[PDB]
Amino acid sequence: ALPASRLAFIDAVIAQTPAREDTLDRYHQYINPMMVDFLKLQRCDNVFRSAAGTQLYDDAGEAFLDMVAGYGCLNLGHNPQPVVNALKNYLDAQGPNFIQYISIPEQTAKLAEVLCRLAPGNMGRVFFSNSGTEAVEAAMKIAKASTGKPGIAYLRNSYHGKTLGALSITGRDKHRRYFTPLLDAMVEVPFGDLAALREALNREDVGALMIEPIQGEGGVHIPPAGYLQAVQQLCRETGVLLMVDEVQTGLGRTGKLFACEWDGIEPDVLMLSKSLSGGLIPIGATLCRADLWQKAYGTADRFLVHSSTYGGGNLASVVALSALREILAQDLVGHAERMGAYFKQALSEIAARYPFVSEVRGRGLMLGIQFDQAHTTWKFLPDPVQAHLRAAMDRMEQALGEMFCMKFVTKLCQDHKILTFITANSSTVIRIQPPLIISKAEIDRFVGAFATVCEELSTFLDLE
Amino acid sequence: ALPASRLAFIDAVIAQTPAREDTLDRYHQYINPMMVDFLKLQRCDNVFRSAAGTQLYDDAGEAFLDMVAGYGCLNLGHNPQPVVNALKNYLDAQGPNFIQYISIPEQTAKLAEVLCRLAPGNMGRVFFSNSGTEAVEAAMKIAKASTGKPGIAYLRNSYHGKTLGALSITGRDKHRRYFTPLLDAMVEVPFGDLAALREALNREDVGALMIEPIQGEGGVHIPPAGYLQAVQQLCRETGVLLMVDEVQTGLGRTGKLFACEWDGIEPDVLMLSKSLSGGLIPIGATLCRADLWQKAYGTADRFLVHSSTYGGGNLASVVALSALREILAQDLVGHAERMGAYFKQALSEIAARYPFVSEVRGRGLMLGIQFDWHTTWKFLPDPVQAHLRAAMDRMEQALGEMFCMKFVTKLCQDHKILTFITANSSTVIRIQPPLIISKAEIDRFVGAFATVCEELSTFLDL
Ligand SMILES: *Cc1c(COP(=O)(O)O)cnc(C)c1O
Ligand SMILES: *Cc1c(COP(=O)(O)O)cnc(C)c1O
Ligand SMILES: [Mg+2]
Ligand SMILES: [Mg+2]
Repeated sequence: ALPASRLAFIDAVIAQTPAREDTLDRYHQYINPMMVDFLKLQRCDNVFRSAAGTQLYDDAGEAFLDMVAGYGCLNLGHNPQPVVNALKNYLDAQGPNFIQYISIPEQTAKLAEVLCRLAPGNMGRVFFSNSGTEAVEAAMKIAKASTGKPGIAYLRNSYHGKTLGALSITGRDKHRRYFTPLLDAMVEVPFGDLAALREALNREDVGALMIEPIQGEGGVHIPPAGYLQAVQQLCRETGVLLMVDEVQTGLGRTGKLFACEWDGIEPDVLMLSKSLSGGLIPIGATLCRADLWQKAYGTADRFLVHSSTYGGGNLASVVALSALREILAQDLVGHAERMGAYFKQALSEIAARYPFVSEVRGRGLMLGIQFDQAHTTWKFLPDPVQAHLRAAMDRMEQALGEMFCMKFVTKLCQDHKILTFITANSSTVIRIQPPLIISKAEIDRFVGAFATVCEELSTFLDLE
Repeated sequence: ALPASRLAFIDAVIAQTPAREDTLDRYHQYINPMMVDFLKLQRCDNVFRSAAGTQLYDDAGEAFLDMVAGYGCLNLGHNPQPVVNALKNYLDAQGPNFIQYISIPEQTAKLAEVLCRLAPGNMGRVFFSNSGTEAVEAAMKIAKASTGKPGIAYLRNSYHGKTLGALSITGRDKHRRYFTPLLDAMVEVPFGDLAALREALNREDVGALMIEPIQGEGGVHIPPAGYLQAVQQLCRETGVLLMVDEVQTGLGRTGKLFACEWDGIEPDVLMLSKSLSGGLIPIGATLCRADLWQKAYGTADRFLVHSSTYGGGNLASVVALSALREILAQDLVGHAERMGAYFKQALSEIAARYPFVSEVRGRGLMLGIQFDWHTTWKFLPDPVQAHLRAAMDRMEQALGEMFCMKFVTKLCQDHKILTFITANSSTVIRIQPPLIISKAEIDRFVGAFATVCEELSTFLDL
């Protein structure tokens, strides 16, 4: 009946392989009770015990096919062995890690050289951070410090991260709603609208523009035919920096090492994260022209102005170096294109048999599927009560659209053990974002399950 | 040429085993040439080949003693083997990593329960992020959304990170000046000042206050005798959240598992990072009261509003758990205290022997050391006089920057010891070693510091 010591408590926690229920209890208590209740509600409250390649294994050992791939940080799949080996070996060699501001980091130097030479444009500099949002802040500050102007234009339905800097150029109200006011001088331009973008970019206080090659968390929209290039030229016209967020489209995901390659876009600043981790170690990178970095920070007061405690550690860089390598050795760029074209075709063929399935969009292995579905006593209710009931019912109607889409998510997980999800900005687009190592066998299996699910929901909408 | 394929290029870089001179070049070119040039200057432009414990080693095997410790993320030293083992083992077991938003992560779950058990106050939730600045940023967001008020008070000379949100509450101008304007409704309040504080805390605009238990980049100042406990009760008085950044002071650095302990502070929101990585894997943590989280996020629309791709991955959590375990298992908090007291004393003995060394401050192993033709001019245009005066002065300050820095160079070049100067202040040398430091290592450094102290007195005659 006497209490354990701290250490014994901790020892007993670390060492235990806990029951799934106890893990579910623990999250619920100490992390996010709504998240738990939600997955339980969607009947996808999984506890994964192991992972390899395209598979996640639960606590009973059952396998799941992972089309989320950690929202895009798993291009190489779960636990890729060469990346794993690279990491292990570095540690065995007692390589130094977090020493990048007290000495010159050997491995980070390697990655910087590599990234710049592979990057599009004329990148000469890199700052290393630990995440997407952080890599975005880094670009933001470069824009600010080199131009001296505090403004940045962004496009509606952009997603650039959730730190408040990044949030200020994130074109989606559901994410920004609660944190007003954000930063002044950022400008939302409607998407694909170029005359409007001339207006925004002429503005005295605007130094830069931030775009994504394809908007991801904004429902997988490839820009129109001439847009990105026009944007590029317009930015040259106006003296504005072109800043390209490739945290999501980068590293072979759209069928090119960089999505920029599709339209010959030459950024002034570029942002990488997600899969640069090798799905192992958090990492971000921000590349820019050497001469911009010069205007930003090439002064004795300025050269350490932006810095990061973890950012640029040798370890992460060892990992990334190895991740990149594997993307290249395994022809995953080519696979993404090829398998990507195949998947899209195949899905489209199912989607043009179902009116609720509207469209299949994307490039390489970045895809989304869009759905599209759906007296006196009253006279003498107060107007307030009537207005309130009207509005609820309105908003409910729309939510009924996303509930339909989540119905897909749930059936795939529950009936077919396939993990998919929905994008953060739109809740009406299923993301389809497999690891790039994905097989034809696996693709075809996804195609059939999805046909099964359309075939079932069509019949549920038929008993009405 | 022609040019090499992308693969063979990468493979060549990977395979190469570069000379120290090539790394520098490479870094000069692609990362930060000012930094590289700086280090040549200080004569501390090392490229380290391995590291273990308190030791860093170069191309040739030469040992340096590490008084910087990654700026506080290495309480356990370089490559602590239990932590390295846990990592390797989780990888060998094929543990899933970044699955925290598509499923329920088991290891992360554990870490959150532990941290809540160990945290002071009554912490009931945790959000995992990837760095210090990101955890603050998550503190700021909890504050904004639980209260609905956009403003946060902060203390002058505070340091909370370099992302834009955090920087809006970092009270140091050398860090903000280029990136104005920052976020609105954030009030800087002077440090030590209760009335300035109460004043600010009463604004209708302000929902929270943020503080460090010892200001890190502001010269290692233990706050005055009753201040923190008063702030806590001021925050209660006013219904303003108390938010404590223990990024630097947490995990044994000051001789208590959390520095809050020294003054029985009970935060509403607490931040953690740096040493939580065990020096391996970037990680951040933000803890709050559960009723706070409910207010901020406990709804259908709000429960996923704050999130992170990497944040809350199993791997980092495994590492963090292991490193916690080690701090506890090796009595490292007591060691910091005990070793800390001794180090402080020992440095005190020396500095009373010199007057350019004014003060030695800190608790445990968070320490700092403080330091201390007629007509021609006449007929110069006024602007000219005003520019040469302003410069001449600004140098005045700078001459004392260079004095400290000289001490750093000397420690490095002649004794192979690494130290630095705080990020906000330049006239304070940090002494912030891994908590595994030994009495002997401490003696070696005290001795070195004495040697240098003299050779800058002797040289401070002419
Ligand atoms: C995911 C994402 C980010 C932010 O990444 P985090 O790592 O979550 O910070 C930024 N930009 C884009 C385009 C993204 O997809
Ligand atoms: C270093 C530091 C931060 C920022 O940490 P990063 O991980 O470098 O972002 C925040 N708060 C305090 C008190 C710190 O010392
Ligand atoms: Mg259709
Ligand atoms: Mg003295």
